[PDB]
Amino acid sequence: MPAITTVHESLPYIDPEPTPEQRAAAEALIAEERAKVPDDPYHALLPPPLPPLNESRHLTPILQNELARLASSPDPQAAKMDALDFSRYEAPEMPSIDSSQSLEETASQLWETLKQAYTAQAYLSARRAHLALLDTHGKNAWLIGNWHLEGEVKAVEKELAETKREIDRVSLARQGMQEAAGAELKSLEETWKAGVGRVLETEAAAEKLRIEVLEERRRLAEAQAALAVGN
Amino acid sequence: RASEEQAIQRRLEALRAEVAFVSTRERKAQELYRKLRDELEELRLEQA
Amino acid sequence: ARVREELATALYQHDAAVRVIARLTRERDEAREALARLTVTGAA
Amino acid sequence: ARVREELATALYQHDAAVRVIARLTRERDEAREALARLTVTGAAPAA
Repeated sequence: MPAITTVHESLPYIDPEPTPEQRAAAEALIAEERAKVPDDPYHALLPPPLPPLNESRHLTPILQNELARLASSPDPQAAKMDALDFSRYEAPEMPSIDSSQSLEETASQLWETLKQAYTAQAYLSARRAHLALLDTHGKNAWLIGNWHLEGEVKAVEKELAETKREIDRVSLARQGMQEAAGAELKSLEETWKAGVGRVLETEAAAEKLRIEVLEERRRLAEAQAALAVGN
Repeated sequence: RASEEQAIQRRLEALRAEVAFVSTRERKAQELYRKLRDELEELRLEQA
Repeated sequence: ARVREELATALYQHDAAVRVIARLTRERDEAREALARLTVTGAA
Repeated sequence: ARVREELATALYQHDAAVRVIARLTRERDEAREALARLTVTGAAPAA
């Protein structure tokens, strides 16, 4: 869940669309006050940092060793595992029995060839048994596995559809409420501008009438001065 | 959305206060107009 | 998941802040231009 | 790690943005309240 409580006066469904030129001016300015404002690395709104691998109770030392190996590998995507002896798993050839080879050594390497042949025989027999089992009872298992997998697909699909319906609901309801508020603010802003213009014109006309009433005040003052001089 | 709800609210009080002050100052402008008009009519009465 | 949702919140609130920056810039430009025009003219 | 670094970058950008928002908020309040009380002085002609 988000933890930011900073409130902007941004109402996108009713505010006019910002043009790209003064938009780019806005990121340019935000960048320059970001340059002058120092960055806080220990800000409380920042989540705690990712702990390193060594002190974590999760990863075993084998896992840090493998992570270090794959990190030291220059191409992590092409990093591969030390493969087993598939050359030894392959079918054996007839060994070359040398005449100068001793009987014990020849018997020992024939024994090793026999070991490999018997291991391959048992492996191939198990493979054939599993192949026959898959022939006789594999199609229904494949069907039920695909059916379960597409059932999980349906579950994820209905979850995403429910979230999208939540988004659609929120967007439409706030379109309505924002539009009502935007009509209100548009009315108040136009009324404020018209009132400013009207009061400026009003005080201009009142200042002009103040000029004539001061003219008549001076006229009465001059008349009183003339009457006092003549009397 | 919660943030925008509070933003809309505070924008209503801000703009309502601004337009109310402008209209009150307009009313004071008409009061000043009435006072100066009464003074002008009084000077018309004194001259005539 | 936590870092992704906080990043999405930060991105959306940053775009909101940019929109408020734009709206206040238009407000300041209109107010200052009107004040300059009125102080130049005088006789409205 | 990369998305965490981008989160820190966006946090710094948003903090700078909200400080500029606060400064421009006082600027708009000053300009709008000044223009709202802009009276009309006596437009005396240049004698």
